[PDB]
Amino acid sequence: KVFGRCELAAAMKRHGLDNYRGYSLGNWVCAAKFESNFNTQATNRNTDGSTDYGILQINSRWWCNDGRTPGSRNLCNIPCSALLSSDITASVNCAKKIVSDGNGMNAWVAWRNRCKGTDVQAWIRGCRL
Ligand SMILES: [Cl-]
Ligand SMILES: [Cl-]
Ligand SMILES: [Cl-]
Ligand SMILES: [Cl-]
Ligand SMILES: [Cl-]
Ligand SMILES: [Cl-]
Ligand SMILES: [Cl-]
Ligand code: NA
Repeated sequence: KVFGRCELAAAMKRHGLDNYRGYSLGNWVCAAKFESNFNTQATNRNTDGSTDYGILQINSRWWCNDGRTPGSRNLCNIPCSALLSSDITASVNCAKKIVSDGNGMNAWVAWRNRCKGTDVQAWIRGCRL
């Protein structure tokens, strides 16, 4: 599914991400924008053989099992395919663990380089919610 900007904001809020670990909804929308362009089915291979999955591009090196990332962990206890669903529940639950892990939203390199410190409220501007 390719979400609309407000549609995703609404789904994120419904799944309790709005202000989770102090990160406003616009942070999460901005992260999803630059990670996946709002496409639940986004996958991208990393140089090291791991793969990033879904709306928030969660990496198989740590967080999910794809069966082809030697030496990786699966800390969200989920197949990486579950992170590609049109329903964002699994991606949200896993993102919640990632953002609690110590470095906050810096875990998402696109959030660090493209969202951090910016006017992230623009991402939810005009959304009913
Ligand atoms: Cl947009
Ligand atoms: Cl915001
Ligand atoms: Cl693996
Ligand atoms: Cl699995
Ligand atoms: Cl959803
Ligand atoms: Cl933080
Ligand atoms: Cl709206
Ligand atoms: Na893994």
